[PDB]
Amino acid sequence: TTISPHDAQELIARGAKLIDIRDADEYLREHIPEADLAPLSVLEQSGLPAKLRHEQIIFHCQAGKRTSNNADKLAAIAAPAEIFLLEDGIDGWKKAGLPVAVN
Repeated sequence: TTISPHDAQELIARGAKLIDIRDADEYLREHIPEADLAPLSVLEQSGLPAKLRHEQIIFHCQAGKRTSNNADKLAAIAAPAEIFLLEDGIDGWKKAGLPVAVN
């Protein structure tokens, strides 16, 4: 399931984890302040660490592509949580007028 930036905000206000699956260089250039960084490649190797587990987990990437194309991997990595993909990624978050942190 995809989730709008505004609906994601409401879930984050109730403790949902927002996980940025991009690389550190991308994150450092521009990220969502509420997000926790966990690059997809690291998640594929060693799994989701316990500190990033929650009843609700929202993954995001740049523009929706990496989340859409790895939906089955992400579904397993965060199981058995309720899992969402941020619609249009951080680009979507920006377009909705929600805050980002730029280097």
